[PDB]
Amino acid sequence: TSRRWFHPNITGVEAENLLLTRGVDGSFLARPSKSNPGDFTLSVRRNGAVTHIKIQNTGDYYDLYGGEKFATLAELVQYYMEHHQLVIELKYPLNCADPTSERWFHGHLSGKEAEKLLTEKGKHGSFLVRESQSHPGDFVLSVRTGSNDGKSKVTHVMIRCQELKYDVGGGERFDSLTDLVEHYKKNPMVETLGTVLQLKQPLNTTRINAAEIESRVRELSKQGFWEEFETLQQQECKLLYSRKEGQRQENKNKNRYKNILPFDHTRVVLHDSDYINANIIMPKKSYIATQGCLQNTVNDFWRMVFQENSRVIVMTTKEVERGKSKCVKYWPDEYALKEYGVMRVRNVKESAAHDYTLRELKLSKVGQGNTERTVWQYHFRTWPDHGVPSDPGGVLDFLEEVHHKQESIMDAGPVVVHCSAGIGRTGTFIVIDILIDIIREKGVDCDIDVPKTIQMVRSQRSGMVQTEAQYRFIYMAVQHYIETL
Ligand SMILES: Nc1nc(N2CCC3(CC2)Cc2ncccc2[C@H]3N)cnc1Sc1ccnc(N)c1Cl
Repeated sequence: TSRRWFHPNITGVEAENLLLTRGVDGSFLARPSKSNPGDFTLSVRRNGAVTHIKIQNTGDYYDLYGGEKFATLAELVQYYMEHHQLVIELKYPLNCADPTSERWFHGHLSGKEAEKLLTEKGKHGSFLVRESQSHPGDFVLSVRTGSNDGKSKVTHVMIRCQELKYDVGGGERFDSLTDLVEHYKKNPMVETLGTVLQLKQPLNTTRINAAEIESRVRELSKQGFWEEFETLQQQECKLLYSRKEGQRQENKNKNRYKNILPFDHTRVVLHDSDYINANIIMPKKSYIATQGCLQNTVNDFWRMVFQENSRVIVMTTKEVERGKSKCVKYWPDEYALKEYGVMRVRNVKESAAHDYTLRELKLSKVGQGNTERTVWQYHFRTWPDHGVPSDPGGVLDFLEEVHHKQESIMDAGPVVVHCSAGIGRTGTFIVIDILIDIIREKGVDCDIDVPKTIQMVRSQRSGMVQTEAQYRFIYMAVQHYIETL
């Protein structure tokens, strides 16, 4: 679908005027808050007037004031538009023409730099659009078709801006670069002598050699970080997979947050009553991304760990933060034995480090003493209440220990990771782990692609990695890991 209802570069005044002049009753857009940076604003028109509704994100979920909690703004907007009541109606998305957040748009990039990138990083059908230095307000579409043999080339197409409309010198005049690019992706320009200018994929400029991380971070820090993140966010509209199972009446009470649900195609199905709010994550270590246990899902959590042959649990929340319950205690006190339905757990021993507690747990099925296995619970305890850690050292040291534990156990199943909703902190830990894993195996001369890896994880559980602050912290963690090798 589209995410054109998000306006990245708009003020609250510009939004009102846009809704009052170019919209009607039931029209809406979403945008950054200017008065609460890191937060967002749903701007709706009702009775010839505009209401601004605050969306908070502190790292766990998108909290809509007077509404529900959501994994993504796209899942939020799909929920309300599919009247699934906010009464205030989201009827008519008001579309953004600003190309800032398209994968293929490179703003004030030179034709020199453009041609280097396309030559080095481009393949057949790689394209980009950039501002023209020559013709202020115009753009250049550059497309590669096919490094020594001249079997490939770069064609440059001038895009004219005339009275707010865009064209390639003839044919249709479009209201936005996006319209122009979508048209010629569907109906490719052909050259006099036969060459088809296939716009097959945006040029990849996010993949870097690992050694260049410090360099890429310095570039992103002068602001490139915000551009790259909001471009990733715009791609979330491709990940609106079904979560039907999590919406069944008998499964509603098993979700910590009603509208933060596992995708059907990657959910953990419990065999031998089949449902848990948990997804398999495959990047080679694999993972289970899940929520903090509720009182009524502790039994299901242990059925999942047993079934999946999980030998390591990563908990990235306290039980209680800012006086709110994030996760029920699902482990026995040290030396104690508990039964959780058909699953029996002994807490064999706890060891405390600064940033974490390790609990050595023995898990078996009641009735069958031969089913016993050790499950190691790494409980990270120093994650801040607001934002992300100032230093990644504690998280990297933690993950290094988790990695060694997992590697030490023959045929260990996926690593269980959870926070509250199991999308923000959980996503952040899992993406750091996957990226470091690559560098650990394939060495400092390997390619990493942070947004590609996040998009791949977000295809398996909604909204994995919640904030720009987490996105920055992932880059910082990968940089620190590279700097100490
Ligand atoms: N986060 C992403 N960033 C980019 N860059 C960086 C940001 C800009 C587009 C190019 C550069 C720019 N420069 C100036 C102004 C505005 C802008 C942005 N539009 C491209 N794609 C993604 S998402 C992505 C990547 C890799 N793989 C998959 N699967 C996915 Cl979804």
